[PDB]
Amino acid sequence: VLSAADKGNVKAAWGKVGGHAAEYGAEALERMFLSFPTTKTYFPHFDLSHGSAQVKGHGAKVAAALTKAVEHLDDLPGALSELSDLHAHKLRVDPVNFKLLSHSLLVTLASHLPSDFTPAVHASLDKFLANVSTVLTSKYR
Amino acid sequence: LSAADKGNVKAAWGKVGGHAAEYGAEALERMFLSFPTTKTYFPHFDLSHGSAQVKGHGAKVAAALTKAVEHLDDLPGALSELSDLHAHKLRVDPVNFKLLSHSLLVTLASHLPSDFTPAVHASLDKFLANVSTVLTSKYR
Amino acid sequence: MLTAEEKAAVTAFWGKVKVDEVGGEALGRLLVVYPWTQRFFESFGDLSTADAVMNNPKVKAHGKKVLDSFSNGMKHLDDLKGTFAALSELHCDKLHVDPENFKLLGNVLVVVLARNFGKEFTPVLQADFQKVVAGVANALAHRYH
Amino acid sequence: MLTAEEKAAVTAFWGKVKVDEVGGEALGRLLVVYPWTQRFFESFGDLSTADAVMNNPKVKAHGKKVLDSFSNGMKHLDDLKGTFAALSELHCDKLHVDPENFKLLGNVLVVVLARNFGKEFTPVLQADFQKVVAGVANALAHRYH
Ligand SMILES: *[C@H]1CC(=O)N(CCCCC(=O)NCCOCCOCCO[C@H]2O[C@H](CO)[C@@H](O[C@H]3O[C@H](CO)[C@H](O)[C@@H](O)[C@@H]3O)[C@H](O)[C@@H]2O)C1=O
Ligand code: HEM
Ligand code: HEM
Ligand code: HEM
Ligand code: HEM
Ligand SMILES: [O]
Ligand SMILES: [O]
Ligand SMILES: [O]
Ligand SMILES: [O]
Repeated sequence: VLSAADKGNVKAAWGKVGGHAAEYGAEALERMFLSFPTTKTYFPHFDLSHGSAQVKGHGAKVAAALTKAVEHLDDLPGALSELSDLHAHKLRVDPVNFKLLSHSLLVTLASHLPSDFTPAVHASLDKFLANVSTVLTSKYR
Repeated sequence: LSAADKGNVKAAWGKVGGHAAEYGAEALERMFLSFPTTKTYFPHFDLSHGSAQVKGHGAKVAAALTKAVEHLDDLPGALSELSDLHAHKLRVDPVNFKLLSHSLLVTLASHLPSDFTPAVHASLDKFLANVSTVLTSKYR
Repeated sequence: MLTAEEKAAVTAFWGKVKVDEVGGEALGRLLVVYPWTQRFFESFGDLSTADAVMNNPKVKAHGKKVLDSFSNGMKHLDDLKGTFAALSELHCDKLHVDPENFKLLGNVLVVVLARNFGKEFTPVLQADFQKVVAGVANALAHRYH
Repeated sequence: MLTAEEKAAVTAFWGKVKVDEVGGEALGRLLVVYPWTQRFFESFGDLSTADAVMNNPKVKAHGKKVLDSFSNGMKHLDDLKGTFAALSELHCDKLHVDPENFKLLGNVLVVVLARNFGKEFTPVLQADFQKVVAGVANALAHRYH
């Protein structure tokens, strides 16, 4: 559960990400597949060769989903109900992968925003993603 | 937490009833015996076999849990004062919470075997996890 | 690992355990309580409701096998690394089972023991089995360690 | 752990790393992002806010001591278990630190390294480091598993 301070930090951080959401979304997965090879097994149908057009088209989806979550921080379950339908009941994704993606995402945001990625924000986004992760792993319908 | 989860946890804790005090005392003794590193959070306590302290303390936990079961929709609000302690003051490692979660689920299994169905097992685990997350969060 | 006194009583209690009945319940409850583990058993048929899971013939038939590997490892408590060496290599290269999930099953097995034995599964008798299921847990993750 | 090609770029990059600046930042964030870690440093002073944790002098001075032992492990890459047997024993037998927390610090290090180097720290170069931290963490958790 987030503080008002946690929610301010998150909202500000994504206000600095801006249009580069798709760029970091795509970079996050690129990093995930390379850093942790096991996460490729959920994507046997994907093109995973360095600089894939599919990964870049898909990375934009993830970042478009996280940007909705920011708009509705007081209702993460209601906003992300359809994504729990997929990641939890359908794909049945192991929650440990969610830690790996969030880590790969947090690294991405750190490299591009070293001026805005302060320890105070670091904690807040870590909590934020672990709350999105909890929603997508839980069967609540 | 689903609608069946909320119902299961209520029904389970209702079957617990007035026994909760003893179960809170067992859930403790079972933790301090199984995972001896947790005994470091209670240095001032007398952790002997069947303590007056431990038994009296287990009563506080179960009572506060009962409050959590009655406040399933707003756990952050109800457990706001417990978070102040466990998160801000005590600075407890989250793995200990999972260890109490597992210890308590043993106590409820042995004592209530007819009621501890796989459906209810999954619900109580999902409830304690969500309570643990509240208590290890600094939302002030 | 266990000592002499811890070992002798852990063996005594295990004798009273019914291999067939405990295995199916544990694997079932693993799939019910932790439902992300169901992806690994897609071939097993139907997994929609908890009742379909707890009565699935393939699930129950396989739970018996895992408990037989557990009974075997109980006889070789002096060396669990070598006993679970084979299955360890299986869960990595062929299955990609995360080492964290072994902790959950070890814990489920313990809860399953406690339900079926109530008070007879004493708090001390539990703690000794917590060393076993954790001792096994490390042996299946020795490729990741 | 690493291959011969994966040893070269991991070491060449490591020489560019400032062991004081990064050390005091990685440990700083460990106590902010993961607040329950503050419990191990009660003697260290004021760790109330994100400002205090980052500007604590004992924090920063102890921060380098970690990265120096990390820098020590960069040379003895094959025998990490042997190099960290002294520090693996100390952290559990005395300091009772949970082996899961080790994984977090190797994680925080990468994030700080990416923050300090930006594009110079590439997806491929990160991948090699993710194994390094996952080897050092596992070497420090050796007394458990
Ligand atoms: C686990 C961790 C560890 O350190 N070890 C020791 C051995 C090191 C592991 C290693 O060598 N890894 C390199 C990458 O893996 C290649 C493995 O060797 C190739 C042979 O095994 C592969 O064959 C099968 C069958 O052809 C492949 O499976 C296919 O189908 C499944 C269907 O679910 C998968 O989705 C796909 O990966 C694949 O299309 C699979 O690639 C096997 O690895 C450890 O053992
Ligand atoms: C931060 C948490 C995550 C978010 C916000 C997220 C978001 C999304 C989105 C928006 C889609 C597109 C669905 C569609 O329209 O097809 C998707 C698909 C998918 N995701 Fe995730 N995801 C997350 C975590 C994960 C993780 C960790 C994995 C495992 C590596 C995963 C596995 C998949 C798979 C297998 C698909 C289906 C691919 C397809 O479209 O064919 N997700 N996710
Ligand atoms: C979700 C499960 C938990 C609940 C419901 C809970 C609740 C409580 C309650 C009601 C008290 C008594 C407060 C008072 O002094 O009036 C307490 C105290 C305390 N708890 Fe917890 N707690 C939980 C988890 C944990 C865990 C896992 C630990 C670690 C072993 C822990 C460590 C402590 C400590 C050190 C005290 C202070 C004891 C004293 O000074 O009297 N808590 N908790
Ligand atoms: C306590 C730790 C565990 C032990 C001792 C164990 C043991 C076994 C055994 C004895 C087999 C049968 C070997 C064979 O004949 O191929 C097996 C297979 C298998 N295990 Fe595990 N297991 C454990 C945990 C897990 C976990 C946590 C998962 C993931 C949810 C898992 C997934 C599988 C799968 C998918 C198979 C092959 C299924 C098949 O082909 O029928 N195991 N394991
Ligand atoms: C990447 C994994 C880690 C490494 C490489 C590491 C390394 C070190 C080093 C080099 C020291 C100094 C010991 C000496 O001077 O002889 C130390 C001390 C210590 N570590 Fe760790 N550590 C790690 C993880 C952790 C974590 C996550 C914690 C929990 C916050 C922890 C708890 C402690 C404590 C309480 C001390 C003693 C502080 C003092 O009195 O100076 N360790 N560690
Ligand atoms: O994803
Ligand atoms: O407690
Ligand atoms: O299994
Ligand atoms: O540390």
